[PDB]
Order: sequence, then structure tokens, then C-alpha cells
Amino acid sequence: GDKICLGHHAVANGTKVNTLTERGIEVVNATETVETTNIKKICTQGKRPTDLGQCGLLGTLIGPPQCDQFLEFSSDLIIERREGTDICYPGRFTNEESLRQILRRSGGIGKESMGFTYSGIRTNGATSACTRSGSSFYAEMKWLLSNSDNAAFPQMTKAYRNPRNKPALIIWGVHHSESVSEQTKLYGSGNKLITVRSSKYQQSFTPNPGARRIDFHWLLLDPNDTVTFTFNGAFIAPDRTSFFRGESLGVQSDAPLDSSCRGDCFHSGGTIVSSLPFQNINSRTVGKCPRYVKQKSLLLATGMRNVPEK
Amino acid sequence: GDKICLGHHAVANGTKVNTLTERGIEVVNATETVETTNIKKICTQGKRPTDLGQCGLLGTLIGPPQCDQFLEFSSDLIIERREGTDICYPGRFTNEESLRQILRRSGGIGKESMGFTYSGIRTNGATSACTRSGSSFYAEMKWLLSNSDNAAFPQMTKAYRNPRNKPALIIWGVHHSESVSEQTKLYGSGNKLITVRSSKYQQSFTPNPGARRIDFHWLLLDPNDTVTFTFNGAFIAPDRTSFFRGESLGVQSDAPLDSSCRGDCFHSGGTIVSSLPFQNINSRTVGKCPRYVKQKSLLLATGMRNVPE
Amino acid sequence: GDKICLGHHAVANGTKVNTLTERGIEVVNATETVETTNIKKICTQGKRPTDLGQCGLLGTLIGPPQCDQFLEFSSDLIIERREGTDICYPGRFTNEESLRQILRRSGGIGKESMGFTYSGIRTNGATSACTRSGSSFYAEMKWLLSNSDNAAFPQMTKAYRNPRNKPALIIWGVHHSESVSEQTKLYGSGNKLITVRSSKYQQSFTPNPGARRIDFHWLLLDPNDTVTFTFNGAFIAPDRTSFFRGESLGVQSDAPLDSSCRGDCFHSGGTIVSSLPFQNINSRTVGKCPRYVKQKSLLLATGMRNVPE
Amino acid sequence: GLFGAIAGFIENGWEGLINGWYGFRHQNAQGEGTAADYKSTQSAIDQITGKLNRLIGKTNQQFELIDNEFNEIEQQIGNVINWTRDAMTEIWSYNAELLVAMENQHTIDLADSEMSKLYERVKKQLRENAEEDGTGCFEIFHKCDDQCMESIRNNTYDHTQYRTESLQNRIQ
Amino acid sequence: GLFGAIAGFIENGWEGLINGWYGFRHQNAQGEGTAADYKSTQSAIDQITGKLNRLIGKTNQQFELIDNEFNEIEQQIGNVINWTRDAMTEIWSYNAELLVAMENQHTIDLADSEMSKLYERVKKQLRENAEEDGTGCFEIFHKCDDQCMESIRNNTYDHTQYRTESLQNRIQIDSG
Amino acid sequence: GLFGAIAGFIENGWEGLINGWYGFRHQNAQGEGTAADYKSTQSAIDQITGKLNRLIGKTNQQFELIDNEFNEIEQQIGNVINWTRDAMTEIWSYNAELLVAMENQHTIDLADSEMSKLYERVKKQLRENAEEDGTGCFEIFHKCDDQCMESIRNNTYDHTQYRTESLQNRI
Ligand SMILES: CC(=O)N[C@H]1[C@H](O[C@@H]2[C@@H](O)[C@H](O)O[C@H](CO)[C@@H]2O)O[C@H](CO[C@]2(C(=O)O)C[C@H](O)[C@@H](NC(C)=O)[C@H]([C@H](O)[C@H](O)CO)O2)[C@@H](O)[C@H]1O[C@@H]1O[C@H](CO)[C@H](O)[C@H](O)[C@H]1O
Ligand SMILES: *[C@@H]1O[C@H](CO)[C@@H](O)[C@H](O)[C@H]1NC(C)=O
Ligand SMILES: *[C@@H]1O[C@H](CO)[C@@H](O)[C@H](O)[C@H]1NC(C)=O
Ligand SMILES: *[C@@H]1O[C@H](CO)[C@@H](O)[C@H](O)[C@H]1NC(C)=O
Ligand SMILES: *[C@@H]1O[C@H](CO)[C@@H](O)[C@H](O)[C@H]1NC(C)=O
Ligand SMILES: *[C@@H]1O[C@H](CO)[C@@H](O)[C@H](O)[C@H]1NC(C)=O
Ligand SMILES: *[C@@H]1O[C@H](CO)[C@@H](O)[C@H](O)[C@H]1NC(C)=O
Repeated sequence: GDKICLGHHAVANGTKVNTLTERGIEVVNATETVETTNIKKICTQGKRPTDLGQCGLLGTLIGPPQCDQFLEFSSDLIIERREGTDICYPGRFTNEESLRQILRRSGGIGKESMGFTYSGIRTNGATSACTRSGSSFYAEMKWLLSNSDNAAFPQMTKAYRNPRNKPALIIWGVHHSESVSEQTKLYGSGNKLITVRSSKYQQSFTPNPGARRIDFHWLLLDPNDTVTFTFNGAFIAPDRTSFFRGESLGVQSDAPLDSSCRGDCFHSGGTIVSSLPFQNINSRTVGKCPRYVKQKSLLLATGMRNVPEK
Repeated sequence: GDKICLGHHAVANGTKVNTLTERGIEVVNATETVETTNIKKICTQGKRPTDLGQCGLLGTLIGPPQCDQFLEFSSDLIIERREGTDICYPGRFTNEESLRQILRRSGGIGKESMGFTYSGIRTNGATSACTRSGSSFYAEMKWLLSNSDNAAFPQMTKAYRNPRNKPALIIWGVHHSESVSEQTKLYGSGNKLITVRSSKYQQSFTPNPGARRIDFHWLLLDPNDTVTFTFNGAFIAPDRTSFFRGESLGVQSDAPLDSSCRGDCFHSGGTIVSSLPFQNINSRTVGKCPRYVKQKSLLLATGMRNVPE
Repeated sequence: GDKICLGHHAVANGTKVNTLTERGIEVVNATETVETTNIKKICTQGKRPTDLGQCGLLGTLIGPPQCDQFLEFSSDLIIERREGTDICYPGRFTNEESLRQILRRSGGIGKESMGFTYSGIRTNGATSACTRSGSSFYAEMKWLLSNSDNAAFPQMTKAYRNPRNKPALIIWGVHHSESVSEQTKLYGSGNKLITVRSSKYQQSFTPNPGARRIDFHWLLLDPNDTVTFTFNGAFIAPDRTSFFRGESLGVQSDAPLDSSCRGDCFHSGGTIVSSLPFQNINSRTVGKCPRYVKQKSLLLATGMRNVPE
Repeated sequence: GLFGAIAGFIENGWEGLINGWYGFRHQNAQGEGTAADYKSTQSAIDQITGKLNRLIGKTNQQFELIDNEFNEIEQQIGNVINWTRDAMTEIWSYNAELLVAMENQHTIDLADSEMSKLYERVKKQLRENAEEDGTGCFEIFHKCDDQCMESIRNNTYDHTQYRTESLQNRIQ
Repeated sequence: GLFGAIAGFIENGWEGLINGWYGFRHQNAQGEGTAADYKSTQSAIDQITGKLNRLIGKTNQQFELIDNEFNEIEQQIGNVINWTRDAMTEIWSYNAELLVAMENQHTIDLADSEMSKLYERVKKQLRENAEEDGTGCFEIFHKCDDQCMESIRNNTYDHTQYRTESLQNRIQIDSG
Repeated sequence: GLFGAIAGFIENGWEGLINGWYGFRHQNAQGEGTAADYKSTQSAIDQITGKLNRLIGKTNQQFELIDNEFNEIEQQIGNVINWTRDAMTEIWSYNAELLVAMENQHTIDLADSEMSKLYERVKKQLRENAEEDGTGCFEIFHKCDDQCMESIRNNTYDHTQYRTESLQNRI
């Protein structure tokens, strides 16, 4: 007689997914949840990028010849390159990595004079390591030494009050001479000490002669607080200080910039553009990113169990 | 004809919740899982609290004037305050936060005399920076000088063995003079050196004159082990050592103490009292706390789907 | 009347488990997911183990008597023991833990001569603190001093370029004398200065008389790069440098080795051998381990609800 | 729900059922009446109570201070702590939202289940004496007074007593 | 599936059904016809879309670099960072694996449930006019033409209209 | 159980059923007989085995020593390590408890589902030849011998053969 039958759809070949009780069960339709497609470029559309190139991120503060174009910059996406260098004269920043992390999210920097004027000493200390218009020095810094060879450097005090609405990034250097004789030539004989003090900071520095270097040190000065420098030689003085602009991201990559694609997740290999919750491209990312997973593929079922016709 | 119908209950106004397949589905009843009610006090009922006030935690070991009332405290809940300072004379502790963390869970400290006696030198070193009744010094520390101006400080050795069943906290200080001629005035002439030695610690110190300061260094001495001090000047000697009492929890807060409420979860803004599994009050907590989540509310359904008439 | 009844199986004595809805519900069968059975041994089957024993891991680089048999070794599993020490003469390594962590995964070390030769000085400097058959010194190092008491040590430069495919671990020491007069006796009077320089490393060292210690310092030298030593005394020179073999796992334990059991998860009290997803043995493990949980037991139902007759 | 009773073939709930979660509404010559079923209601409440016993009143583990509000710790350690704590926040936020969503999905299906169980109990209880109309009601093909309606709710209904009468009515 | 319809008592799916997820296949004196059911199809699609709305296109969490890929940081803190990241990787990989497996289980059962619901709905419509054959079909015991088949699909079938014919075909004995 | 068969309308399980997980028990003129069903039993066992394949024999990631048991490291760093480790313990203890509880909930409902599917299978098989007892039994309204009981078990029972006899018994 007459009859009515109830049923459901199917396809010839569905997609295999995993469940709590079964591996490789076939469903009508599925979708990927793990992103594996990478864009081998830095996507900078709708952003204000800064490609540092030759210049080191920490170099923007002290100003070696390679960072002349970045002494003041405004950015929301800072790109660091492998060839970047912070220094010209031998030496290093103490707490360098934590300072890089602050500068990466700063939004860029603005410079302001600290207003130090000097008397009875020389200010024009230069080096052929930092060559800018023939034998110069760090652009934001001043190399202080005696008026003539072997003369005694006077016990000096310089104070700076932060007049602004935000924290000031204060930078200073300690010069470690090639020898005891050279330290004597530049600053006069005897032991040297550099003391830096604020309401939250307190440190003393002694030069260690033997191999030519300038080591840089830093602090963040609160609004209306005063930083005090006491020194009798081997002191690299700040001429300017830095103030942060707003908000940014910092990326370490050798990938070319592209102004034709929009991205919010960045890594060394380029840009991840996805609406998916997970990614398998890179464990080290910056920005708004899917969580890193070790799996290549995790298919989510978007349909019923596939049961093809016999 | 006659009939019997089966059905369920409903309310006029249900509660919206979220599921795996739906957002804002209406149910009969729901219960909140995220704690949002904060108590703006440190709930100290049942506890033995210590409000450190003007005294800094590390100051309790050396004894500047601000900490004279905390040389031997006993608590299970240590509260640090914003206005607390560890020192009077300029200087600092090496590994200061490591020492703070050890002290916060110490249960408080008991002090014990190390028993050092001296001859041929002064022991009465005092400074105007630490006024107690005129010029004085750290309560648990001795400032050692030469007998007179520019006199030679003799090479000295002092030893202390730990007679207790628990580790002893040893503190000592290195005095850095204002100038080179200052160092020669208080102590002898020439290079000064301080060596501190135990069975698993050895370190030498040299003072760097030019800026007036005293820096403090420390070690933990095991039972039946000995600390040896060898020095010839610029040395701030310990008079008493510290032994820990038991267990405690350390809190940093601006909230007032209240002995009328009980709590075990603390933060800068007070106490979280809750049986709920999550909280949105503060991501930085101490003690036994519900886990912090970003969400303001997460309603758990405690009823069927609400289908009104 | 004829009838056919449908039903399921059951046992008289079932196993109680937990669900989202109920605590202690009885099911037919269940299996444990949390490992609690520990093996009080370090399982070394299928591996190449090195039990350092009395030798401290850092000692393998400089060579005190305790580490003579481990100057060169090859391993995929390095076991540190409580009784291990790095030095014979008093002194320490700079950034010691960082160096330990690099050596734990090194796969062992191979040694190579740096080809330093000397003239106008003595190279046979020794101490009773390091005995082998009488007074000896660090096997990989050379204690350089003047030809006779109070003689002038000549200003020397010694350079070495890494000729290998992988980085070289360069070690050197600074000798701090017991007194100024001892420093004069061994090296001659005057300021002593040691500088160490590669393309990525630059540091100068001055001795600090009064201590009696040899402090060791280190750097990683890239392929085809050169390290330069400039010194005029108080310098403990390397004779050999190290190169890493491959991959290994570092373990800290007091448990004896066992070549008859196999495992990949190690801890202080032995080896966890399991296929289960969780373990309640030790929160501090190394290698490939089940994840640590604080529950002693979590039973997974492998059968239906049990309803006995 | 997965069982298609609550918000399914049963149109809507009853706002006048305050004595329980599930119940019976009868219609005969004596007028209508409503009564709650204890067994199905209690089974549902116990299961929700079980979820609450799991989530509420947990014993949490102790954590201590690792940074400092008054005196800032070294910058590199501080950045590692902040990176860790915020990553912990994201995991727990994820876990909490998933747990609630998952439990809510189960709770709704759970209550829908108990309604279906009760409906099926009555179906097997009435045998050949009743037909289901499709809305959740059973059409009784015999005279069933208040005491007879009682016997269905009480689970003491004897289908043999009314079988002949109801089979006569179902056929013609 | 938990409900025993899809991959259960219903042999297989229909590949010819392209206009929906669930459908009817009738057979009468006029021939065979196939039609999709809207209510059951959309109810399944909406619940799947609900899952997609929870997982796809959501506000990702914020990330910053604590490492240095150009010049290596200190070993001790670097090993702590690496240890912590790998621990997060293990947690998130577990979360991802479990989430998908749990959702896939619920999805399959969800679809199976809707097939069961539609089956039971038709069963109640037909009352005493039809019997289940055990394969997902209903043997109708009265002449049901194309209009009658349509009234079952759009829920306007009145069982009273055909009851007398049906009971005469179902009960093929003498009643005394 | 969500499906209401096991610990539901079926009073209790059978301890004598060692043959399988689900089975049939019949009463007729020749006595009682119990036999297990292969299809349902295998379906339930296969799914529980599936859960075990997910949890047991996993490959885990390698973790190195970041601490020092013999030479105590800087307490500031050590306390961060101890904080992180204790936080990982908290997360995994949560995950483990939830995973097992969720799986146990699903296992019990899964097994209950299989009982129901078998019950429904037999119902549609018997057509108008039997009536439901309410306890998990079917009252057969025709004389059904051991051969007839076997035909129901292995799905070869023809209801048309017994329909006439059954209907007049039901009136
Ligand atoms: C052979 C020669 O002329 N050497 C001079 C050297 O030049 C270096 C090059 O050989 C090398 O290839 O590149 C490096 C760059 O890293 C040098 O350019 O430079 C010596 C140092 O110098 C200055 C400098 O840094 O450029 C000159 C500068 O005015 C001065 N600034 C001051 C004083 O504010 C600095 C400063 O004194 C030091 O940097 C402080 O540490 O130095 C230069 O001295 C060269 O000289 C040789 O020096 C030795 C003594 O060591 C003898 O005096 C030789 O007679 C002299 O040739
Ligand atoms: C199936 O899912 C895919 C994504 O995986 C999507 O592109 C498509 O719209 C879906 N539907 C069909 C009928 O393929
Ligand atoms: C609904 O739940 C709340 C808890 O949020 C409780 O206070 C209240 O008693 C409950 N109401 C009913 C009617 O069960
Ligand atoms: C059930 O599981 C237990 C424990 O895992 C095992 O020993 C046993 O072989 C299994 N089967 C039975 C019938 O107990
Ligand atoms: C980490 O976060 C805390 C609280 O938001 C903040 O006070 C501190 O400045 C942060 N630390 C660093 C190193 O940026
Ligand atoms: C951490 O791991 C990365 C690779 O993911 C490696 O490049 C780096 O050397 C590791 N860091 C340390 C300090 O071992
Ligand atoms: C961390 O915990 C271990 C025990 O698990 C303990 O021995 C160690 O002292 C702790 N570290 C610190 C810095 O307190």
C-alpha cells in the first residue's frame, strides 16, 4: 500500500573528524579551527609603522649615527631588524631587554632638553667610532672631561626635575677607559665614583679600566620628582630625556612591509590573518592572536554523520 | 471524553543564560558563579595580625628608629604599609625582595644575641640620620671604629655557631664613606676588606668611598654551622641574629584591619569572602582565593528552559 | 502467557565513581587515570647515563680531582648528586646556574687543546687544596706565576680562534691572593690587569688581595671567532676548551641507577613509568611526564551503571 | 532540548504549577485539576544540586606575593610575572565560560529528559486504554473520575479494569 | 548516535536530498516524491551556527614578546620563559583537542536528535492510521494521495478523516 | 541515565548474564532462556575503548630542570617558579577532575542509550503482536516457541505469520 518514509541528506564523500569515542568518523561537512596560512610580510594597512632598519630600538634614546632619523618618532607598529645596532662606541645597556619591552609599547618617543650647562670642564668629547660629520659622539649625550691632559676633574652635581605629566626616561653612561693612564689623562688621577639618586632610585658606579667601553644605565623618573647626578669623572651626561607618546606594538622580523594587507597579529615570519581560535604557525607572537597549539589540524563538524547510499 | 495532560512549570520572568548552541536563552532560575562583592577591609578574626605601619619589613632585622616596636614580632598575617621604610642612613639590602618574601611567610622573628665582644676599638658609632634621643644607630647593629681619628683598625676575626635546630638569619653591613680621607679618619689607612664565610657561602666586600651609605648583606646559616667574619674596617657588625617562628601570610594593603570579619583571601583593596569558584575583583591576590576571571558575570542555570504562557 | 524481557548485566560488588551530577555512583567497571606507583630508581635501560657522584657538573670543565674521570664524557642522561662539588680551591663560577643548564643538555663534552705555550714564567703552580699525589691543580687550567719570588711577571697576550663547526666554551680564572705581599711574591709589585675579548664579549678583571680564592669566568666563542687574553699576573689560564656533543637530559636525584627498567620521566625520588595521563607522585619532574595533579585517585568508568539483583 | 518535550511537542509551561517541576492536568466530568509529580521533580532537583556541590565551596590552594606594590622589583622579572599572570587569566576565563556553557547545555537537556521519562511512564501505564494527541495529553477512552485520575498519578492504575470499555470506544 | 535514528534504524542518507537536512519520501498510486522539511533543518543549522558564533571571529587575547630572536637573553630567565611557554602550549593544545572532540560528539548527537524528533512528530500525527516498519517508514492503512501526503508534511493531517478506513485495514479479524 | 532504561523502567541488571552487556530473557511453554545480544554489546564496548585510546598512551612534551635542589637559586626567581608550578597544578587538577566527571556522565548515558535502542528495535519488530509490560518486557499474544524466540533475537521474525492469532487474543 501507501507509505511515507523519513530520512536525512548525505554526500558521496564527507570529511573525517574526531569525537570523544571515535577517531576518523565521517560527517557531511566540517571546518578548520587551526590556522596554518601565513602571510610572509608585515601587514601595515591602517597603521603607522616604523621600520628601524640599521637603527637599534635602544639607539633611539642615546643617538648613534645610524639612529639619526629616529631620535624622535611616532608609531603604533615598531619593526626591529636583525642588522639593528644600539651603539657605535663599544659598550652595552644594563637591563637592555626590559627597556626594549617598554619602548615597544611606548607609541614612540619625544625628546626634551634637560638644561644642563657646564663650567670649568670640557664638553666636546668625541670618538671616531661614532662618526657623524667626521668624528663625533652620541647625539643625545655629552662626554665630559678635564680642560687639559691629567688635570683634576672637579666634584660636580647636576639635578633635573621632571616638569611634565608623564614619567621621564633618564639615561646616563659610565666610561671605562683603555687603561689607568688613560683615565688619568682624561679625568685626572685617583678613584672615581658616579652616584645617581631619585626618590625611588639609588645607585653608585665605579669605572673599571682595561678595555675601552661606555656602559649605559637607566631609570624612570616620576612627575615632579628630581634626579641628582654626583660625579668626579668618567661620566657620560644626558643632554636630553625621553617621553612616551601612547600605544604601540613591537615586532622582530626580517619580513618586508606591505601596505595592501590589514593585520593585527605579528611574528618573525610575517603576519597571521585569521578568525580561527587556534594557530600552528609560530609560538612567539605579538598583538591580537589565536592561541598557539601543536596540532596541524582540528576539524570541527558542521553537519550530521555521513551515511552514503549503497 | 476524559483526558490527562502532562507538563512542566514556568515563570513570567526567567533568567537569560548562555549555552553551547545559544546566547541569551531563558531558564527558570540561575546562580552567579563570579564573585563581585569585595570587603574593603583586612578581615583579621581568628588571626594574629601585625600591622607594620611606618616600619618596613626588612627594618625589623636591623632596627632603625621606625622599627623599634617591631624587633621581635609574632603573627600569622603580616601587613605591609605604603609609608614603611627599612633604613634611616642611606643605603640598601642586596637581594631585598628575596629577603622580603622569606620574612612574609616566617611567622615573625625571634632575636638572639650573637655574643661578640671587642677590645682596642670603638663600638659606639652613631649618626644624626638615625635619631632616637640625639644621634644613634641601628638597634641590632654595632658601628666599629678606630680608637681615635686616623688610628689603625686592627685585623679582626669573629665567629658565631648556630646552637638552635633551625636556620639563623645573619645580617651585616658595609660602610661606604663620603670621601677617601673620611675612610682613613674613622678606620685605618690603606685598602679595606670584609670576608664572610660559612660552609656553603663565601664572599668578600670592599667599600667604595665617594658617597655616604651603608649597604646590608645577608645569609641563612644552617644548624651547627659557623659564620666567620674577617675585617679591618668599614664593617657594621651584627649584635643579634634572627630565628623564624612558624607560618604566616604577607599582605600589602591600604585597607584597615577588622577583627570582626573572617577571611582567607586578601588583596590590596581588602578581603574576598566567597564560596564561589571565580572572582572579578582583583587579579593580584594572596592566600586561599577563587580564581580570577575577566568576565563580570557567568550565570549557571539551576532550572529548565522557561516557556511562559 | 509468553513474554520476552530485555535487560542488562550487573555485578554484586560494583565500583563507585564521580560524575557531573553525582558523587559515588556505582558502575560495573572502572579504571585509574592517576599514577601513584613510583620506582625508587633512575631507569637507564636504552640510555647512556653518567652518574657524576662526587663530581660537580661545573667541575668537568676545570678538572678538580673528583672530576678527572668526567673531563670528557658522552651521555643522554646526566645525573647530579648532592655530594657533588665543583672546586677544590676556594672560589666560584660567574653565572653558575646558567652554565649548569647549558651543560645538562649538552650531550656531554669533548675537550680540545688551545695551543698556549709560555716562556719566561713558571706554569707548574700548585696547591695542597687540590691533592692528587701531593699538591696539584685544576687539570684543564694552568697556574701562571713569575720565575722566582717577587720577580716581575711579563705582560702577555694569548689568542685562540675556534676552528670548529660549533661554539667553544672558554673558561679562565682570576687569582685573588691572601695578601698584597703574596701577590707581590707570586707576580711582582704593581697594578695587575686581565682583559678578555671576543667579538661579542669584552671584560676586564683586577685581583682583590686579602681573600685567597680563584674565581672562574666563561664565554661562548662562535665559529671562526677569536678570544684574546691580555694579562700581567693573577691569571689562571686555560689549557683546554670544551665542545658540546648533542642532546641530553639533566636529572637531580638520590636514587640508584637501574639498567633493567625503562623510563622517560624522572624526579628527585626516582622514575615514573606509566601510560596514564596524570600522576600524583611529584610536582617537580623532568623529561616526558604525565601531568601532575593533587588528587590521589580519579576513576574513569569503563562500564554501565551498576544495578545489582 | 535533545528530547523534544520541553519547548517541543509540549506547547508551553504552566505558571500555576508551584508545587513541583513536572505534573498532571486532568479533565473529566467533575472538572479540571492539577497536581505535581514528586518523583520526577526530585530527580531533577538532585542533579542540579549535584552540580552545585561540585562548583560551590571548593578548597583553594595557597598563593603568596611574588611582586611588590610599594617598591618595584627588577624590570625583567616583573615583565615575566605580568606575562605569566595574564596568560593564566586568559586560560581561567576560557575555562569558566566553557564550563558554564557546557553545564547549562546539559542542565536544559537533563530537565527535558525527565519530562520525557514521565511522559513515557504514563504511556506504558495506560496501555490500550488511551491515545496520545501529540500535544502531551492522553485521551482516555473510558470514564475516569478523580479517584481514577489519582490511580494514574499514584502509579496504581489497573488497565485490566477498563480495557473492555476502552477497546469498544476506540473501534466505533 | 545516542538517539538511534541517523546511522541507526534508518539505513542510510539520501544523496538526492539537496534542498535540506531532513526530509520525507512518499510512495502512493501516483508515484514517488521527495521533499525537505524546513523546521527540523533550520533548528539543526541554527544550533551549529551557535557553535560557530562562539568559536569563529572572536576577540583574540593580547600578546607581547618577552624573548629576543636576534640576540639571546640570559640563560636562567630564558629557560624559565621557555618552560612557561611550553606549559601554556600544552594547556592550550589540550583545551583545543578536547573542545573540538566534545563539540563534534554533541553535534553528531544533536543532528541525530532532530531526525528522531521529526520521526516522533509524524508518528503522533498519524495516530491509529499507520504502523512503523522499523526502517523509518510508516505503512499507511488508507489511500493517501499527493494532497494527503502534503498534509502530513505541513502538519495539517487530520486522523479523524481516515480513521474508519484505517481501522478496517489494520484490524483484519471479526470483532465480537 | 538520560534515556530512562538502565536504573529506570528496567528494575535491575542481571548478574547471571555473563554472556554480554545486553540480552534477552524469555518465558514460554518450554521454560526460561537467557541469551546476549552481540550488536548492542559491541557498540557500547567499542565506544568505551574509543575513550581509552584518547587518554592512555599519550606522547608528552619534554620539560627541563629550571630549578636547583642542591644549590638553592635566587629566592626571587625560585618563588616565581614555585608560583607558576603551583598554578599549573591548579589548572591540571581542574582539567583532570572535569574530564573524568564529564566522561563518566557520558559513559553512563551512552550505555543507557544502547539499552533503549535495543528495546525500541524489538518494539518495532513485534508490531501488533505484543504489548509493553512497563518493566522492559513484551507480552506476546501468540504461542512463541524456542525457534520463534530465536527469530526475534536475530531479527528474522515475521509478524505477518502471527498477526491474525495475536489480534484476536488482544480483544
Ligand atoms: C693607530 C692609531 O691611530 N690608533 C688610534 C685609534 O684608532 C683606532 C683604529 O686603529 C681602529 O681601526 O678603529 C678604532 C675604532 O674603534 C680606532 O679608530 O684610536 C685611538 C682612540 O681614539 C680616540 C677615538 O676614540 O677616536 C680619539 C678621541 O679624540 C678621544 N676622545 C676623547 C679624548 O674625548 C678618544 C678617547 O681618548 C678614548 O676613546 C677614551 O677611551 O680616543 C687612538 O688613541 C689611536 O692611538 C694610539 O694610541 C696609543 C696608546 O694606546 C699610542 O698613543 C699611539 O701613538 C696611538 O697611535
Ligand atoms: C561546508 O563548510 C565549508 C567550510 O569548511 C563552507 O565553505 C561551506 O559553506 C559549507 N557548506 C557546504 C554545503 O559545503
Ligand atoms: C533561585 O536561585 C536563587 C539563587 O540565585 C535562590 O536564592 C532562590 O531561592 C531560587 N528561587 C527558587 C524559586 O528556587
Ligand atoms: C575491568 O577493569 C579492570 C580494572 O581496569 C580490569 O582488571 C578487568 O579486567 C576489567 N574487566 C572485568 C570484567 O572486571
Ligand atoms: C606589571 O603590572 C603591574 C600591575 O599592573 C605594574 O605595576 C607594573 O608596572 C608592571 N611591570 C612591568 C615590569 O611593566
Ligand atoms: C628557548 O627556545 C628557543 C627556541 O624556541 C631557543 O632559540 C632558545 O635558545 C631557548 N632559550 C634558552 C635560554 O635556552
Ligand atoms: C620552592 O619549593 C620547594 C619545595 O617544593 C622548596 O624546597 C623551595 O625552597 C621553594 N623555593 C623558594 C624560593 O622558596
